[PDB]
Amino acid sequence: CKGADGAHGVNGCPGTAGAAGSVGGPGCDGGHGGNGGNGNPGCAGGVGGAGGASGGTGVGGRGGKGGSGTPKGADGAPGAP
Repeated sequence: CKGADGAHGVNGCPGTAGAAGSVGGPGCDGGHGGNGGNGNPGCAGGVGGAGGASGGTGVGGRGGKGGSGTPKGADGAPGAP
């Protein structure tokens, strides 16, 4: 079982940030961060959301992928395993 993944960011000018993944409830893995939005031409990409922490399973969430753009968004950092 796993916490909810974060919503992706919106494509736009700029692409917006992906949301952080939710913490894993007791006995659950961390949720994955949302991918960042992609920037329209000339616009920055959104950062990926961070991953959520594990609820004692040793499995944290993945970070989201950054959005493409000028400049691109960074990936989110993973959650605590």
